[PDB]
Amino acid sequence: AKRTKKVGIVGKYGTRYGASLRKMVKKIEISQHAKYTCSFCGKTKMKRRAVGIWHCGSCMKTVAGGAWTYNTTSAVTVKSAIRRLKELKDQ
Amino acid sequence: VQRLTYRRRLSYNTASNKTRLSRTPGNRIVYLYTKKVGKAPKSACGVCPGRLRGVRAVRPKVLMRLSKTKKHVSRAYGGSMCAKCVRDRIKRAFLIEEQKIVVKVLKAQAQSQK
Amino acid sequence: PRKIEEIKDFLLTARRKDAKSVKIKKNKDNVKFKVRCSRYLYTLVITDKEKAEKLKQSLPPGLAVKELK
Amino acid sequence: GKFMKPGKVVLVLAGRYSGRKAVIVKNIDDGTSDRPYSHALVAGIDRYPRKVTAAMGKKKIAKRSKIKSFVKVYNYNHLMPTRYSVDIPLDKTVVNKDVFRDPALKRKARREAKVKFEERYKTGKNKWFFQKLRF
RNA sequence: AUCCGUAACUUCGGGAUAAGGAUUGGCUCUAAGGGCUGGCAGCCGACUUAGAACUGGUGCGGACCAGGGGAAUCCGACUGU
RNA sequence: CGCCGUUCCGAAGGGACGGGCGAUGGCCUCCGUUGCCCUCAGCCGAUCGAAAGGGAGUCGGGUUCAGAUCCCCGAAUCCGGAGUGGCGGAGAUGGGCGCCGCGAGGCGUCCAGUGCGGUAACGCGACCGAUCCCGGAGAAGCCGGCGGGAGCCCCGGGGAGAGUUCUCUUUUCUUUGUGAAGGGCAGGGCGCCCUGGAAUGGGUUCGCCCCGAGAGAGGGGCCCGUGCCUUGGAAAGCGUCGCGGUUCCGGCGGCGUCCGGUGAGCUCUCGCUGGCCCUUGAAAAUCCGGGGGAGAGGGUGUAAAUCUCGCGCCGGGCCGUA
Ligand SMILES: [Mg+2]
Ligand SMILES: [Mg+2]
Ligand SMILES: [Mg+2]
Ligand SMILES: [Mg+2]
Ligand SMILES: [Mg+2]
Ligand SMILES: [Mg+2]
Ligand SMILES: [Mg+2]
Ligand SMILES: [Mg+2]
Ligand SMILES: [Mg+2]
Ligand SMILES: [Mg+2]
Ligand SMILES: [Zn+2]
Ligand SMILES: [Zn+2]
Repeated sequence: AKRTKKVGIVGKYGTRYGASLRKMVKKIEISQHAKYTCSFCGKTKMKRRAVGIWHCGSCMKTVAGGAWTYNTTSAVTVKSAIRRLKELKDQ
Repeated sequence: VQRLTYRRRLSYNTASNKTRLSRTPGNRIVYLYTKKVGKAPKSACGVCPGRLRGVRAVRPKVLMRLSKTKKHVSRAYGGSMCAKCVRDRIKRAFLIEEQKIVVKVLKAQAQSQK
Repeated sequence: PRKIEEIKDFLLTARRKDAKSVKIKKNKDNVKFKVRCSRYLYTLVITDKEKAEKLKQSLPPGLAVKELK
Repeated sequence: GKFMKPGKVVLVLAGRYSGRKAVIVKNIDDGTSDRPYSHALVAGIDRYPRKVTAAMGKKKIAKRSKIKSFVKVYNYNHLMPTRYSVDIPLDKTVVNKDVFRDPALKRKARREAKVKFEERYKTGKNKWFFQKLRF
C-alpha cells in the first residue's frame, strides 16, 4: 500500500526542517542510496561507501565519483572534453 | 543464585577483561578469562574479501609456536595469496609475456619492412 | 595428561629415564595405569582384569609402584 | 580443432605445482568412469635448473643443472595450454596412468622424466620450457 | 489494556492517547493457532487469542503502576545550551 | 636564568651475512675468540607518555586469627638458554649393469636423492637457505534483525535429608561436580573446490538476497568448536548415615553424586545479514606467511648440511599485593 502521499523517503524527518528543504534533500537522499549498475561487471550492486566513493560488491571495484550520484554531469562532460582534446593533440 | 566476582583487579568491562563461566570440580561457577579471538590471514591480493583457508586463526604472537604446516598451504604463495588470485597471476604473467613476443616480432617486422 | 592406547607404548614409557613412579588405580570398570614422567601423566586404561595383573608383574624394576584406594 | 595433444606444453594452474611447466604425456578428452571430466597425464618440472654462467666451473654447473620432475593427472580446467610444444620421448611403458597404484612405479616414472628432461635441457633446445615462470 | 470513534488546521509528515463512548472480576467450557515418527495413524507441546454459559450487595487496570481536557492570543520554528 | 624548536641550517649508522688478512686460544684433531681491511645497510629522529588501549604464558582441590590464580597437593603452560644441546624421528637408503645363490638376498661399479599425497579446495610429524622485496596479524565506529552455544530460570520424574500432617497433601523446601592443556566428535560458518549447465526462471530469509562472471542438485575442503565424551578424574569435592582418634587428625568407612522436557524467557558470548554518516570510527611495539635464490651440504656412506616434528635438560631476577 502507498503509505505516504508525497514525502517519500524524507518522511523520516517528520514535520521538521521545512517543506522546501525536505523536498530538496529528498532528491539527494534517493540518489545517494540507489544501487547503480556496475560498468565493470554489470550487476546492480554499485553503492556509496563514503562521500565520493562508490564500491561494487560483486567485482569489488571502487570508483571516485560524485558526492550523491555515481558520476556528476560536470565530470561526464569533462571526460568527453578530454577525449576530444586528446585527438587534436595527436590528430 | 550464585553471583560472580572478577578474579583480577581490572574491574572494568574492557576488551582485555572478557570472561566466560565455568563449572569447576568443586561444583561452583567461576570466571575464566578468555583469550582474544584470532583472525586468519587476509589475501595479499587486496581484493578477495574472504580470509585464507588451511591456516590457524590465532593471535599473532601465537604463530611463533606453531609448526609451519599450520601457517601456510602446500602451493605457491600458500598462506599469503588465495588460490583464485594465483590462478589469475599465472595466466596474467604468461599471457602478458606472450603479448610481448608478438609485439616484438611485429615491431621487428616493420623495422625489416622499413 | 596423555592417554595411551596400547600396552607396548606404555611399557616403553615406563622405561624412560624421566619416569618417576607408576600409580595403579582400580575402578569398577577398568584398571588405570598412570605413570608420572617429566612433562605428562600418561595413562593406560585396561578393561580386562587379567591383563592388568600380567602388566603389573612386568613393569621395569626400580620404578616406584603405588596402588591407589 | 583439438590442440590438447601429447608434447603440448601447459602451465599448471592449481595444486602444489601451480605455476610449473609440464608437457602432456597423454590426453583424455572424453574422460573415464574414474574421472568423468577431461584430463591429461603430464610430466613437469618441480624444480628448474639453476642459472649457469661462464664464471662457474664444470662441477658447479653440473650441480646446478639437475631437475626435479613430477607426474600428474590433471583436470583440463587446471591446465593452461600454450603454443609451445616440446618433444622429449617419454617411455609410455613406465610413464602412464597406472603408476598411481604403487609408489614404486611412480618413482620410476619420475626418475625417467628426470633423466629425459635433463638430457634435453643441456642441448639448449626448448629454452622456454626450462625457465621458471616469474609470476 | 481491549473494541469503537476522532475536528479545526497542516509544511500532508502530523494534530492524535485529539475529543467522546463501551468493556474489564471469579469460575466452567468451546474454537483456532504446532513438532516428531511411520489428505492417514500414533505420540509429544507452549503460550496465546477469540467466543459462550454460570456467578457475586455493579464489585472487578479492586493494592501497586498509571496523560485532565478544549477554544484562543504573544514569543521562539523545532531537538540542543 | 634560558626560550623556540622535533626533522627543521646536521659528517646524525659503532651494525652485519659473507670475503681477505694477521694475533691468540681450547674438547689445539679443527674449530672459536679477538684486531685490521674489503663488502652490504633508508629509515629520517634521543627520550618520555596509559595499574581501563596494544601486550606470550595457570588452572583445580586444600589450607589461615588475619594471605593466597601467590602457600601446600595435583595437573599444565609461555619464554629464554644450552650445540659437551642429550635421544628418537625426518633428510634417508633408489635405480641400471656384472657376477654369486634355486631363490631369500651378498658383493663390484656407474648414476639419483634439500620429503610426499589429492583433478581441486587442500592434506600429511618434520620437511635447507642469507642480504633484499611483498603481504598478513596486532588493527577498528554506532545501531537493527535473526541464529548457535553456554550460565540462570522454568516443567515432569528418581534419590538423600528437612518441614507440615486437627483435616488434606504419592506433598513443600534444600541438594543432585568436573578445571587448564591434549585427543575425538557434535554444532555453527564459509565471498572454498569438483561434476554440470539453468526461462514454464529457479533457490531463499523475519528482512533480504543469490545465479551463464555458473543457480538448483549431488560429492568434497577448510575455520571456530567456550558444547559433549575422553586422559585429567575420583584418589578430589559435595550430599547423607555410621564409627573412630591426639581428640585443633587433608581421620576412617557405607550409599549417592540419576533421567527427561521446554522457552520472542533473562545474562554473557560466537556468527550471519543489514541500516547511518558533508561523522568512516588509533599508532606503535611484537609475531607470521610469501616471492627470490646468494649459498651450504655428501658422494652411495658409522652418509652430510639441515629440521617451525616427538621426547629430554637448565632458568625466569625487581616492584605492588592486608
Ligand atoms: Mg591493559
Ligand atoms: Mg567443561
Ligand atoms: Mg597448513
Ligand atoms: Mg489540539
Ligand atoms: Mg525555543
Ligand atoms: Mg598497560
Ligand atoms: Mg550451488
Ligand atoms: Mg567419592
Ligand atoms: Mg622458495
Ligand atoms: Mg586483596
Ligand atoms: Zn561490479
Ligand atoms: Zn584474491
